[PDB]
Amino acid sequence: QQLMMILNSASDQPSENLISYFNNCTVNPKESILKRVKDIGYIFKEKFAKAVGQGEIGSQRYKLGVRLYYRVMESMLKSEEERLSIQNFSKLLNDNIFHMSLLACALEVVMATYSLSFPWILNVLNLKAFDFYKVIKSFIKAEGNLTREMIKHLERCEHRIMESLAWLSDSPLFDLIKQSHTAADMYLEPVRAKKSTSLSLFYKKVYRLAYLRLNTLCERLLSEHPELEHIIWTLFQHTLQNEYELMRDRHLDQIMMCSMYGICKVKNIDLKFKIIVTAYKDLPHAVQETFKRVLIKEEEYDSIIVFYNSVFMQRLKTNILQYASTRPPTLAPIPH
Repeated sequence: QQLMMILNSASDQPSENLISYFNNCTVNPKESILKRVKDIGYIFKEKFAKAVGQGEIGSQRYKLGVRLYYRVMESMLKSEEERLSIQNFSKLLNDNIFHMSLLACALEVVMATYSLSFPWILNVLNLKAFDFYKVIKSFIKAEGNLTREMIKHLERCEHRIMESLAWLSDSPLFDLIKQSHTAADMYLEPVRAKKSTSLSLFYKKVYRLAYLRLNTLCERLLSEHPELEHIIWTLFQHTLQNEYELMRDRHLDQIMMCSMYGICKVKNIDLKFKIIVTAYKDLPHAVQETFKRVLIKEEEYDSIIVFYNSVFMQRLKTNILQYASTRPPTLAPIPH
């Protein structure tokens, strides 16, 4: 509630300290920024009314959004003025996806407080989840007044992007995989190259999530062969790096769960999917759809026991059976 007061008493235009940054740029960004907020005003209010009906509020959410947007931009530019060359500084301040993502993230903060759920704001602004993802941590860090509940919200957004939304079709994540540290660093990367800080950072975090989640399920279910934890992870991680195509329009936890059943299967352990899914409903955000509605092929859906048999084994029979021979694949690092 303390940030909400700073916003309502604040202005709808950029600060004087903020505009100086705009003037220190080689290409003054101010008119393209301002036009961008105005141009976005229309589409926001439109789609906002297309869901909440006939109110005036759409206009009000957005103007608080804009108020946060400029506040944070100014906070963020304060660190980046020492970090970035003059030409990088200006490139940032004229970069459209940077602004789309900063504003989209301000707006999600207002929306969520006054609760149209995430990922609503991405569909409204036609912003890819993987581009939006890049702004979240730097946004949090630059707005010291976010409440706990709000921080937790942006992180649930971030985790859902890592777990699902970044892996949708047409997402730039797959483009970047084919080829192979602040938000400004990631937005300044050219679309055409070198190694991508965006991709490496994303995977680094995905692994920590996946392993953390996988770890939770293993301490509950797999203690009579506790060695299995590290084994399952090696398959899980090997699959995320080199068989990444299976995450297309899928969920990290679907891949997680198959790696569990497969590894205990090939070590001749009898422990069915039934115990896995029931125990998984107990994860902090688990929805049973994660395993009741799983995609197989060509837009046809079935339960997870079907995905494991028809899609997962097709690809990994070579890989999984490796784990039972006399020279099994070497163990993957546990993410820090």
